[PDB]
Formats: sequence, C-alpha cells, structure tokens
Amino acid sequence: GLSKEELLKVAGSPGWVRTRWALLLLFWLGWLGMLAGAVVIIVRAPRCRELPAQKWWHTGALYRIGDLQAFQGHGAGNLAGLKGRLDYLSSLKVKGLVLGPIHKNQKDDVAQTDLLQIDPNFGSKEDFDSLLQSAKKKSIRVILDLTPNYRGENSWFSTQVDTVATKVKDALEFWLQAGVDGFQVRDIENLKDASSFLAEWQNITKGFSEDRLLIAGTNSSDLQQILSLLESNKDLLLTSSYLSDSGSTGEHTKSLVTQYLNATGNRWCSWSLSQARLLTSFLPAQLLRLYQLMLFTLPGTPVFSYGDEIGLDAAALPGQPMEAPVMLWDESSFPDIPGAVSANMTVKGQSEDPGSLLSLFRRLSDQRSKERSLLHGDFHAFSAGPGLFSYIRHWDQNERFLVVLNFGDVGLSAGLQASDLPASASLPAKADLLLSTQPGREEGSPLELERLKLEPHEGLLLRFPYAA
Amino acid sequence: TLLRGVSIIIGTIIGAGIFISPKGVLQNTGSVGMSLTIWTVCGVLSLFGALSYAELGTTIKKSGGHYTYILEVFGPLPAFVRVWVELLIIRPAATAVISLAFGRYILEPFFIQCEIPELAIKLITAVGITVVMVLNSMSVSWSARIQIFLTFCKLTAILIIIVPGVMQLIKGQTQNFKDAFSGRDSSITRLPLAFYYGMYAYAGWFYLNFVTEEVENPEKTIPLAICISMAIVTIGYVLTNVAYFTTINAEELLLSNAVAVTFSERLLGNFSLAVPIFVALSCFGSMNGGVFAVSRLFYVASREGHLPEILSMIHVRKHTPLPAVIVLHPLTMIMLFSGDLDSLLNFLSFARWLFIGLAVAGLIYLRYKCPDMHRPFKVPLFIPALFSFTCLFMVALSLYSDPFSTGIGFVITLTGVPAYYLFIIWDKKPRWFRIMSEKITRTLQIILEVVPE
Ligand SMILES: CCCCCCCCCCCCCCCCCC(=O)OC[C@H](COP(=O)([O-])O)OC(=O)CCCCCCCCCCCCCCCCC
Ligand SMILES: CCCCCCCCCCCCCCCCCC(=O)OC[C@H](COP(=O)([O-])O)OC(=O)CCCCCCCCCCCCCCCCC
Ligand SMILES: CCOc1ccccc1-n1c([C@H](C)N2CCN(C(=O)COc3ccc(Cl)cc3)CC2)nc2ccccc2c1=O
Ligand SMILES: *[C@@H]1O[C@H](CO)[C@@H](O[C@@H]2O[C@H](CO)[C@@H](O)[C@H](O)[C@H]2NC(C)=O)[C@H](O)[C@H]1NC(C)=O
Ligand SMILES: *[C@@H]1O[C@H](CO)[C@@H](O[C@@H]2O[C@H](CO)[C@@H](O)[C@H](O)[C@H]2NC(C)=O)[C@H](O)[C@H]1NC(C)=O
Ligand SMILES: *[C@@H]1O[C@H](CO)[C@@H](O[C@@H]2O[C@H](CO)[C@@H](O)[C@H](O)[C@H]2NC(C)=O)[C@H](O)[C@H]1NC(C)=O
Ligand SMILES: *[C@@H]1O[C@H](CO)[C@@H](O[C@@H]2O[C@H](CO)[C@@H](O)[C@H](O)[C@H]2NC(C)=O)[C@H](O)[C@H]1NC(C)=O
Repeated sequence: GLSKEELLKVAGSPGWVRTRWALLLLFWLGWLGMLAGAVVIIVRAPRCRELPAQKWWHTGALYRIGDLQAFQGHGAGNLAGLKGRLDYLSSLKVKGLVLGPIHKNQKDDVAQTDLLQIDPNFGSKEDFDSLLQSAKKKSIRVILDLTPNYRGENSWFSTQVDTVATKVKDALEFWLQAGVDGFQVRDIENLKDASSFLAEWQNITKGFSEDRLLIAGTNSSDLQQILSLLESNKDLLLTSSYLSDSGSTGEHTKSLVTQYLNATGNRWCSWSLSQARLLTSFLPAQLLRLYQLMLFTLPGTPVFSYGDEIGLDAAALPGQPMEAPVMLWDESSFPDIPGAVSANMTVKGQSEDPGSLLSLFRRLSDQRSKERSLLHGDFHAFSAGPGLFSYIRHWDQNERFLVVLNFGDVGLSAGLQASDLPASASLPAKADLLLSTQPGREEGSPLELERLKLEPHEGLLLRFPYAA
Repeated sequence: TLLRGVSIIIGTIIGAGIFISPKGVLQNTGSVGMSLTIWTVCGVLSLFGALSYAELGTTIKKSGGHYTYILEVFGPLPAFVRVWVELLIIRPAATAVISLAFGRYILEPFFIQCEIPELAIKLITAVGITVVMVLNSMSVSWSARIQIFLTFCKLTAILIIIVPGVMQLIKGQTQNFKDAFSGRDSSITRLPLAFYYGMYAYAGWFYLNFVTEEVENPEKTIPLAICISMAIVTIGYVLTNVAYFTTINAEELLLSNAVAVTFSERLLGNFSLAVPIFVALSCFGSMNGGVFAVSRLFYVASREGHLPEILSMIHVRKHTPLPAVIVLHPLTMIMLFSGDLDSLLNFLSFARWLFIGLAVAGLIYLRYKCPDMHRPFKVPLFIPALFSFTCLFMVALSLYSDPFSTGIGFVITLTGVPAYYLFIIWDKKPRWFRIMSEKITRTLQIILEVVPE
C-alpha cells in the first residue's frame, strides 16, 4: 500500500482530479434523481376520501327489550337484575339498548298516568342512575321508550290529543337531564297530526345535544305512508313493517330494498321487520340465518328484538303471550311443562356450538361494527339468477364485500354478469369467503366467481380487496 | 464515574426498536399476556448477556470487539467467519431496518389515514441513508454533537408516549387486557420469532467495548451500572407496551403499520404531528450510529490477515473512514430494495445471535479450561450458561420456522469456510491475481485519497 508522501504527488495530477470531480457530480446527480423520483411518485398518488364523522347509532345494532319481567325471569324482573346481563350484551356487541316503557301507567285515564314517575315494580331512580353509569362504563347507550298507554289497546289515549302531546314535551326535558341517550315512540299511526309532533320532538332531542336519538315506530306496510312521515325530517329513524309482508321470492325482496333506497335517495335508514315483534313471528325456522345475514349487511341501522339471536320461538312452546315470550337463558328457564326445552333451544347450549345461530349473530355483529366498508360503504346490487339477491358494499379502497342470497328451495348457480357497477369496485376474478349460513364449506378458501353453485336457503359473505 | 456510566448505557441502549418490535412480538405470540412476558424475559436475558460481555472483555484486555474475543479463545477461522458475516449479513441488514422505519414515519403527515406505496418509502429511506453517510464522510466533530441532540430526541420520543399512556390508566380504569393469557389458540413453532423481535428492542450493549482502567473504581462500577441501567430500560419498555395496549385492542394492532401514529390519532390535542417527527428523529439517531464501531472493527481485523489493507485507510484531510462507507453502501441498498422487515430481522438475527451465543459459550470454556488469567470480577456459572443455552436453542428452532429467509444466512456462514482457505491459508495461487489486485488497491486508493496513517 502507498504511503503519505507518495500519494499526494500522484493524486494532485490533472486527469486524476477531474475524474474524481466527475464521479462526485455523478453520485450527487444520482442522489437528486432518486429524490425527484420519490417526489413524483408521492404526488402522482391517488387522493383519499374523508371519513363522515359518524354518530353512535350508525356503528352497530340496537337491541329492543320490550318486556323487562320476562327477560330474566319472574321475580327477578327489576332494573337491578339487568346490570348482570350487560356483559352478555357487550358479548353481542350491540351498541344501543331500547328499554321498555318503565314509567307508571294504569289504564285509559290520562290524569293518573304520568311519563315522569317510575313504576315501583321495575326499580328505583337510584337504580336507574346506577344502570346509566354502568352502561356508560361499558359504552352501551340506553334509549328509553315513552309510549304513554303501554298497558292497553289504544296506546295514544284516543279521547283527546293535547295533554298527551304536552306531557311528552315535559318528558324529553326531564330524562335528558338524567343522561339517557335517545327516545322511542311507537304506534304513531294512532297519533293524530303525527308529522307535526315528530318535528317538535326531534327539535327538542337535537336541542339538548347532537348525539341524541328519536325512533318512531309504525305498523304501516305502505311505502307512501312511510315517505309522508319523512317529509320534514332527515334524522328520523323510522321502523315499520315494510319488509314483513312477503319475501318468498328473491325478486320481490330485491325490488323492495332497491325501491326503498331509490325513493328515499340513499339516506341513512333503519332495517327491521317490525316495531315490537320477533323475527320468528314473520319467518319460518330455516330463513333466520339468511335474514340475519341480510339485515346486518344493508345500508342502515339494524334493530333486533330480544331473543332474536337464539331463534326464540313462542309458537314452538306452550301457553305464553305471543308478544312477550320468556327468555331461555339456561336449561331450566321455562318453569312449567318440564322437559320442553332442549340443548339447542337455549343460550348456554348455543354458546359453545360453532355452527350455531348465536355464533352467527356474534360473527356478524363484530364484522358490522369493526369493518369499514360495512359501516358507511356504498351499495350496489345487480342482476343475478332467477331467485337470488346479490349486492356489494365498498367504501373507498377498503375491503370489498359481496353478499349472495338464495330466497328459494331450489339448487341454483349464481351467474354474476356485473356489467353496470362503477369502475372502482367492479367484480374480480377470484375472491375469498368469510362465512356461510350452512355447514359444508371451509372459511378462507378462495373461489372464482363463475361456478358459484348454491344449495337451497344458502347465503355467502365473499370478500375481495381493492385492485385494478 | 457512576452516573455517566448509566447515562451512556441508557443513551446507547434505547432507540427506535420499541416502535418496530411490538407488532411482530404480538403476531408471533397470542394475547397481551404472553407478549408482556416476552417483553420482560428479553430484558433479563439482555442483562445476563451484557454482564457476560462485561466479564469477558476485562479478562482479555485486548484492543476491543468480540472479533478479538472469538479469536484468542478459538484463534483461526471461527474469528474469520465472524468478520465475514458481519459486513455480509449483519450490518447491511441492520441499517436497512432502521432506515425502513425512518422512511415510513415521515410520510405519515402526508398520508393521514390512507395507504402508502412501497416505492415511495424505499426511495426516501435511500435518501436518508446517503445523507447519513455523507455526514459521516465529513467531519466527526459535527457527527457527535448531532448524535447528542438525537439522543435527547429519542428520550423525548419515549416520554411523550409514556406520559399519556398512564393518564389513560389512572382515569376510568380503561382495560382491554381482560383474558390476558387467552391467545389465538397456539404459538409454539414461532416462539423464537418473538425472541428475535424482543432482543432487537434491547440491542446496543454489544458495541460498548468495556476497557478496565477508564472508569473510577472499576472493580464494582461496571456490573452495578449495567444492572441498574438495564432494569430501568426493562421498566420503561414494559410500561410502554402497557401504554400501547391501553388504547388499542390486540386486533387493531395486527392490521396497523405504525402503532405510534394510531396511539396519537386517538389521543389528539391538535398537535399529533409531533410524534411522527420525534419517532423519525429517534430512527435517525440509530442510523447515525453507523459506520463508527464498524471502522475500528475493520482496523482490528485488518491488522492481522483479514480484510485487505485498503479498508481501514483514512482520508488525508478530514481524517474520516471513507472505504468503510464505500463498502457498506451498495450492500445496504441491495438489501433495502429487496424484501421487507420480517425477512431482514430473521436474516440478520440468525447469524447475530449464533455468534453471540458462541462467544458467551467461549467465556465458559475459557473459565474452566484455563483457570489462570485472573478476573477483576466474576459472574455465577449459571448466567452465561443460561444465556448461551437460550440463544442456541432459539436459533436452532428458528430453522423449522421460515427457512427460505434464515437458511440463506446458514448457507452464507457455510460458504464462509470455502472463503477462508482460498484467501488465508494459501500463498499467491496465481500471479495473475496479486498483480491484478495490486492495481485495484492502487487505483482506488488514489481515487479516494486514503492513507493508513
Ligand atoms: C444474497 C445476499 C445479499 C447480497 C450479497 C451479495 C454477496 C456477493 C459476494 C461478495 C463477495 C465479496 C468477498 C470479499 C472478501 C475479501 C476477503 C479478503 O480478505 O481478501 C484478501 C485478499 C488479499 O488482500 P491483502 O491481504 O493481500 O491486502 O484481497 C482480495 O481478495 C482482493 C479481492 C477482493 C474482491 C473479492 C471478490 C470475490 C468474488 C466472489 C464471487 C462472487 C461475485 C463474483 C462476481 C464476478 C463478476 C465479474
Ligand atoms: C444501476 C446503477 C448502478 C450505479 C452504481 C450503484 C452503486 C453506488 C455506489 C456508491 C458508493 C458510495 C458513494 C459515497 C460517496 C462518498 C461521499 C462523498 O462525497 O465523499 C467526499 C469525498 C471528498 O470530497 P472532496 O474533499 O474531494 O471534495 O469525495 C471523494 O472522495 C470522491 C471519490 C468518491 C466518489 C464516490 C463515488 C463511488 C466510488 C467508486 C469507488 C470504486 C468503486 C468500486 C466498486 C464499488 C461498487 C461495487
Ligand atoms: C453511542 C455510543 O457512543 C457514545 C456514548 C456516549 C457518548 C458519546 C458516544 N459517541 C462516541 C464516543 C466518543 N464514544 C465513543 C464510543 N464509545 C463506546 O464505545 C463505549 O465506551 C464505553 C465507555 C464507558 C462504559 Cl462504562 C462502557 C463503554 C463511547 C464514546 N462517538 C461517536 C462517534 C460517531 C457517532 C456517534 C458517537 C457517539 O455517540
Ligand atoms: C325547530 O324546527 C323549526 C321548524 O321545523 C325551526 O325554527 C323554529 O320554529 C319555531 C316555530 O315553529 C320557533 O318557535 C323557533 O324559534 C324556531 N327556531 C329558531 C328560529 O331557531 C328550527 O329548525 C328548529 N328550532 C331550533 C331552535 O333549532
Ligand atoms: C295497523 O294497526 C291498526 C290497529 O289495529 C290497524 O287497524 C286500523 O285501526 C284504526 C284504529 O285502531 C282504524 O281507524 C283503521 O281504519 C284500521 N285500519 C284498517 C285497514 O282497518 C291497521 O290495519 C294496521 N295496519 C296494517 C298494515 O296492518
Ligand atoms: C329510480 O331509479 C331510476 C334509475 O335506476 C331513476 O329513474 C329516473 O327517474 C327520472 C324521473 O322520473 C327520469 O327523468 C329518469 O329518466 C329516470 N332514469 C332512468 C334510468 O330510468 C330514479 O333515480 C328513480 N326513479 C324515480 C321515479 O324516483
Ligand atoms: C334441536 O336438535 C334436535 C335434534 O336434531 C331437533 O329435533 C329434530 O328436529 C327436526 C326438525 O325440527 C326433525 O326433523 C327431527 O325429527 C328431530 N329429531 C329429534 C331426534 O328430535 C330439534 O328440532 C332442535 N331444536 C331446534 C329449535 O332446532
């Protein structure tokens, strides 16, 4: 190796200094070329859309608890016993809680009944405060029903209309001070001048705070009777019996959902089958998984009744009220006619079966509340086979979802010729599978979307990522 | 003295491994609990290995580095393959991991809640590396006072996460650790992968190079300072994972690519662009600890027979090591434009913990089969035995884990031995070779203007 003094007299020459100035400039030009290329690949990047800053009732399902006595059992039907079930409710990952009318009401006299004073057969104001604080601890919102005559036939006191309208105005200002998160009124087709009162109540509810709710509930199955209630309101969640009339063919239900979404103009809605009934009172026992897949994947808030996760039937059990059946927590819930229950007819017997109905509820209720393209993604159905209903959810660049349902007892193939969807989320060639309603398919096995053969009463939850 | 000792160890041992690691620790374990046990087991394992290097490097008293600890307990080519596998595996893949984190964390104020192209990352990391190397090829005097400021930057980057992670802890008692030891149903064949991700969080002690009479009262100062200023890091590193888990569930953390920005994006205050700046400065502080401690390693290896004398030559004015930069740069760029973090951690960690396990086993072999060569202090016989046993078992089991990324390190350290007899045990096999290689050294010594001084 060369030493010090033999180096400076060779590396001071012309030529040797020009080649190293040339190499130095070449290295620096390669560096600035990499910098400029990184800048041009940053700029030529596709934009990204802005998240809508949703409310809380957009993010999950609501769980209607109409009759509180038959929810735990007789004698244990107080508000204190309800605090032991909120862990089970958070296991369902419901976001809200529509409690029944807990106020005091005797009968058709309006002067005795009052929407301010709690009935003593349910609990105390201190216990209601403890319920609200423990629910705010678990982040479960509590919505209080306020139908006046909830023990009777005509729930809205059909003699007069003025005092029953004024007392609700006192009722909304009272309970919101206590810290409830919404309200529900039912059977408003039996309330005269309804769309005028609902706008005032909606004003007061939005006038306390912005994170408060009002749910109105009819029984009218007519579309034009529904849109007339939504003339002066946008923030109103209206639950009706619009989906419960039929649906034996898939073309009818497809036309129903797309016609509703076309008529309201792609706004936020609430998908339910009733106002106070279960799913089993309107469907046979095989279609419960299909409708629970459909109601969780539609653009809006799903509202379920209590017991709809376990397939709570009242017609498959002895003497009961058909509007308020008993809840089957264990193998010993139903006291009389012993031996009538079974292993699959209860909560804890379905809390261990992987191919159960409650497991499907828990697998859908977290995919609804966690995934981004089912929260506020777009909606586009398309034509498919004669008997199917297929649609796609996609938000911006997130995981695209594809749901294919078979509303018939026939063996059909899919035949998905898209040809009309936007260019962002057109159909891929091959996509995965998250779950199916029936056993006989493995989860995570990608299919190609051509020979999709469906057994009767099957529904799928395929998904695929954003590509081009 | 004592306080400057715990200061220099706390400055070299913390860094930006706490932002890279906890996603790979959770992925190769199950729940929160097994992850937190891994994060506290790796702390005491690093304490044991640091104590072993401190007890081993003051019994040999040579010119530093565990290249000269494998030599003089094994002599020949065991110590040649270390300095081969160093510049061929460990150092390029070490720079090409902190740089990949650095480039990720500065594109975050431009891609807020959206996806980043990978070729946007790689051509920014490949700007930061070269700026580091150009800063190192100029004066060292600026290169140390920059480092000091980046040390205080990495301290504040730890602190502005550890403060709002306990204000969420004693408030409401927000807990999602419930079911702590309930994992994702199995992790046994990818256990050592977590060992590869935890130990990388504590890396740095094996460049400390303890020499005996430089600290005041050195019979007791070194192990005391190491055991204090390692358990301090273990405390500060387990509470930060607690602070990460107190606001993020164990399933948001597997789908996220930067946990320090999703910690800040839900703990706002209208300057949450602070933490992608400070995590970047902590990633830059580890990049700046680059060509140094490779340079003196090249100086020691070039003094006998390995690594030809063009290396460890020094620029005439501005006396800085240039050919170490020249030999390091097109290797780390090749490994950078190749595969991702999960390949590079495995590919470096195989060889790195294999050779540290060999050296700490050689400590025992020198302790028993040569009972002379006195000890200024000793450790119990179980400490380096346990450290070497865990190291070699995890490295051996890591071949049943992903072997197309670690088996290339094994085939490189097994082509170490066909590169030894060709270049050390031989005498000028052609004359077409020496006269060719002389003009190589002459021409690039003339171009770089480097002397051995
Ligand atoms: C996939 C993993 C990621 C990518 C990794 C890519 C790795 C590519 C292989 C790189 C091999 C580099 C080996 C250099 C080792 C030098 C060892 C050494 O000490 O040489 C001493 C020898 C005598 O020097 P002196 O003591 O007389 O001054 O001085 C000399 O020997 C001078 C020659 C120095 C250069 C040695 C070249 C060795 C060639 C190895 C074959 C593979 C590349 C072949 C390329 C052929 C293109 C023409
Ligand atoms: C697909 C395309 C592939 C293109 C090649 C890709 C590989 C790129 C390799 C880059 C090597 C790293 C470059 C670091 C540059 C050193 C930083 C620097 O500017 O040093 C300052 C030094 C002194 O300046 P001054 O006092 O003379 O003004 O100024 C000087 O000392 C000037 C001389 C140093 C110039 C450095 C340029 C590259 C040196 C080449 C040396 C011989 C190459 C041998 C093979 C190495 C590559 C395998
Ligand atoms: C980041 C590690 O290096 C440092 C640590 C503290 C302060 C400064 C540095 N520093 C140093 C200093 C001069 N040093 C040299 C190496 N040093 C050891 O190798 C440990 O020496 C020991 C001394 C006492 C004990 Cl008890 C154990 C080991 C320690 C001191 N040069 C640098 C050069 C280029 C870039 C950065 C640095 C740099 O940051
Ligand atoms: C309540 O809705 C009304 C119209 O639907 C809006 O304006 C209020 O109208 C009532 C009379 O019906 C007045 O007494 C109020 O003073 C009006 N509010 C104003 C002027 O702010 C309005 O959108 C809603 N009111 C509020 C206060 O938000
Ligand atoms: C919704 O509920 C009402 C109550 O049973 C049904 O009947 C109406 O009842 C009111 C007074 O109770 C009468 O004034 C109406 O004339 C009744 N309607 C009819 C068609 O007879 C009503 O039918 C229910 N709606 C549906 C679609 O079932
Ligand atoms: C239902 O959707 C169709 C498109 O699927 C739209 O129909 C349009 O209606 C307006 C007004 O009647 C016409 O001027 C357009 O020519 C129609 N377009 C098509 C393609 O038919 C509309 O969004 C919805 N229709 C109604 C009546 O609300
Ligand atoms: C719980 O499981 C039993 C056993 O499979 C079900 O009983 C069967 O029900 C089907 C249709 O309901 C009948 O065709 C079988 O003949 C029954 N077999 C026996 C052995 O009972 C029972 O119906 C299930 N319960 C529910 C609610 O689905």
